Amino acid sequence: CGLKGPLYFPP
Amino acid sequence: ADLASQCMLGVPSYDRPLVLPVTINADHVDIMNSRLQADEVQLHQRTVDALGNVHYDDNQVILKGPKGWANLNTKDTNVWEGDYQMVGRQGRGKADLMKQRGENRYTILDNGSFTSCLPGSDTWSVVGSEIIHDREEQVAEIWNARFKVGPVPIFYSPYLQLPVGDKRRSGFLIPNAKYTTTNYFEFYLPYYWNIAPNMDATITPHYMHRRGNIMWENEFRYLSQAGAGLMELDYLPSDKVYEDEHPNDDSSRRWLFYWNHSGVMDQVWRFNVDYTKVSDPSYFNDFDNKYGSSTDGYATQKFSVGYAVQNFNATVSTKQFQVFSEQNTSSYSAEPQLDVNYYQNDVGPFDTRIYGQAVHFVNTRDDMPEATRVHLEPTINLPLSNNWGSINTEAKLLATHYQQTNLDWYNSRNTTKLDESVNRVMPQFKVDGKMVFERDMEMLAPGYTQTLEPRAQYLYVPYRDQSDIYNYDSSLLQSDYSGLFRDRTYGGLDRIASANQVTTGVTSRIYDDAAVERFNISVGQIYYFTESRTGDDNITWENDDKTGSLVWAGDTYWRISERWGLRGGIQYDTRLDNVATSNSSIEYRRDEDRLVQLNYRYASPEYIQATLPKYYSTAEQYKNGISQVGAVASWPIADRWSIVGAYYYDTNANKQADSMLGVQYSSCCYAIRVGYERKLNGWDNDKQHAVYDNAIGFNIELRGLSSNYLGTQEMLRSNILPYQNTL
Amino acid sequence: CGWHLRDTTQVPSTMKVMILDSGDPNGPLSRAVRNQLRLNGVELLDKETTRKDVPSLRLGKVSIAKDTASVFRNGQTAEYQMIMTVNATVLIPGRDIYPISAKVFRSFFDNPQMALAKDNEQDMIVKEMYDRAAEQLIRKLPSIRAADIRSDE
Repeated sequence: CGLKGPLYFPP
Repeated sequence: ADLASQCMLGVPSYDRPLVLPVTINADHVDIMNSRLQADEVQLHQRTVDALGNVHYDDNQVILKGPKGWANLNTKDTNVWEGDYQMVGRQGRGKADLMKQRGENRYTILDNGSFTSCLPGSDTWSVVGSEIIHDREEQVAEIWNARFKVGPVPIFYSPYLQLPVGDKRRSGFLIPNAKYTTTNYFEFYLPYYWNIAPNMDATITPHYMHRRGNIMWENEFRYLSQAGAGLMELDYLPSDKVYEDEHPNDDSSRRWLFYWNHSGVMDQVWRFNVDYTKVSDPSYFNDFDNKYGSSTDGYATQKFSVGYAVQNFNATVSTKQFQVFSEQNTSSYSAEPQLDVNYYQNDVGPFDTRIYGQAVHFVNTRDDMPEATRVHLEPTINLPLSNNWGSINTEAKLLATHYQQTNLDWYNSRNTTKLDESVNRVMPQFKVDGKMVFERDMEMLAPGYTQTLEPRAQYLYVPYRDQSDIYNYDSSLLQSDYSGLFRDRTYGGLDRIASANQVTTGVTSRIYDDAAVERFNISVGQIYYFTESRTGDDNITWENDDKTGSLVWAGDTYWRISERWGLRGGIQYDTRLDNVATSNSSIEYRRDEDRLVQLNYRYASPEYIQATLPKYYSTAEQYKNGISQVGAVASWPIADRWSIVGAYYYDTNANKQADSMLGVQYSSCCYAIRVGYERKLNGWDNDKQHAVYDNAIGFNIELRGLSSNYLGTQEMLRSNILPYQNTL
Repeated sequence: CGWHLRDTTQVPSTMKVMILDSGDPNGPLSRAVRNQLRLNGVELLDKETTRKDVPSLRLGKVSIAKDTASVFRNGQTAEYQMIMTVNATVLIPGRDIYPISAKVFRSFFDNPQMALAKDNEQDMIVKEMYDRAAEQLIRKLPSIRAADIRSDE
């Protein structure tokens, strides 16, 4: 199973 | 009381201060963040055995069972035959041997089981030959996993992972299903790919029973220096339904490509994409989709790049459209368009601006005209102002040049003929004056104030015969109340109508003793001194009226409280002998969860005849205009049910336009949603009546594993006439 | 009657000088807010000025949605409704922040065989919506001076 979320800049 | 509070009543808090010193207490047992309690302890030097009613608690878990063991130097631990309960997080379960390893990071469970359900409320559980909870990767790993609902296993695999926090992870998402009249049973199985912090994908096979094949839905999302965007590629290798309605064709593939991007970079470079393309006209009527809709007559294909700074901007763009209807196959595109603006304030008392455009117009048909157009528009204005009023004066030049090509076919069909080279130059003059009166209200309440705001505007634009320019980009604009003060009758540059008119209007506003605006009402009219002409004035109206007070519009807004709002507007046109369009809405909204909205939309049969394609006045599906009543509501029943619903009704047809009904039950341990929609989805030409599609959709979710927590606001936007908040 | 000419300015006298802060200073909302503030006689200062005595208007999220608002008897769009929402905040120096918002509604008829013309009409409408959002934020400024005085009393 997996889990999605908001994108963010590395780091 | 609220659901987050009901779920927290089943979740341990931490009773001690967050934190080394060590304490042992006994008859001659309680030991100390981490605490151990037992009837008996034996200590050796470093290790302990613990026995009888062994209880252990900590900053993240309670453990309980018959027997304990630990190494005090490494904080490694074994509890046999026990059960466990997470602290500040919802999970609990059993194991034949529960182990702490890697200085509290790894919690291992031999013959383990796990659930987010509160004690005794045992709805679902995982079972495995081994489970590992890892606190740094936010994951439970399970070997020989069985997933149980009640006592019965629904599923098995040799290995499984659950994510047990809010950190992203690749793998399958929970599936969903629906039943539709269009495809029968349908099933979706998303796989999520976590590529990087700033980009991800989802691959979703979408089975449709009627078609006997899987559509592959591929989503990609990204965040970048240039902006953020989303791409979607949906592909179906063949279609047994399509291959019967289009039986002679080479292949029955169906596909959709979508890309959207927006961004501003280094504060000056602007990037936008708004691109949709589909295999055939029928795509959005067959396939329910996140981006297109059965409501849509074309797909839009746009790109733009712009440079913008405080006093200057330049934008290059393309605008292409894929039109679904068979009724006309022609479609104009801008390929490219360049826009430029330059600003300079305080040029003496005057403010100055220049607008420039270059555009090339291309058509899908080989026989349609093509053009290049160049436009230049210097403007000078003199603003004057007071506490109680203002007056603005503008002058412009509307200089335009066309080169027109491919005219032979069009000039064979028409007596008015297009010209290969056209110059149009027009001076525009405008004067626009406002006042503001105030009055103390003795009548409504103490400290209230009423404002009265009269406007008047004069506009002069001279006549130029434009019938030798083809209309590539000029739609007739809708004259709403703010629209009474436009300098343009049309939306582009191919028609500029002569103007010799005074607009007059008045607004009144009511302000409370906190100086908040409670209410406003606006009324205005346009009085025309000469007929507004383009030389291509082939529009059709009920009356031969040309001059006088032809257009009226009004608008009101009442903010009755912080929960109640009333909006409405009306347009009346004397050339239609009738109200052209109207809309109104009343809303009550207490929460995201709790709202009711009633709305009404009117557009007359005469307005359709005057402003839309000429066959709309003949086709029964368009001919009668709009007279639509809508009701939208969301309410919670108990703290655990959300009921959402919308009904929309055509008052001329006495037929439903749209109806949606959504029920979500929300436990601490899981949620379920059922959603129904019935929509107008086309027309039957052989029988002369509307076609309806029904969909029933089933979504299911686990809870307590993540921060994700009554489904109301998502359901309210699932239908063809989606909710907008009007407070 | 009881009616008289408005005695005060549209902008509070304590907001005659102010700092306009935005994440998109060159964008279309920023231009409409610059334009209304200057038209009301406000003199704006740069974000990094030494003038820490003057208030700031801080422009935030803009959203534009376009939704089908009406359908013809075959379920095709008759009307689109466009809704613009603008969130902003005003900081009075050494005192609290006051959040404000504007909401603008516009609608237009679609036309599948003048689709490019209708896209130009949508660009036309969105430009006008930023002027209405800019007017609405400036009409909310007197309420902030009232909330300020009420927090003092």
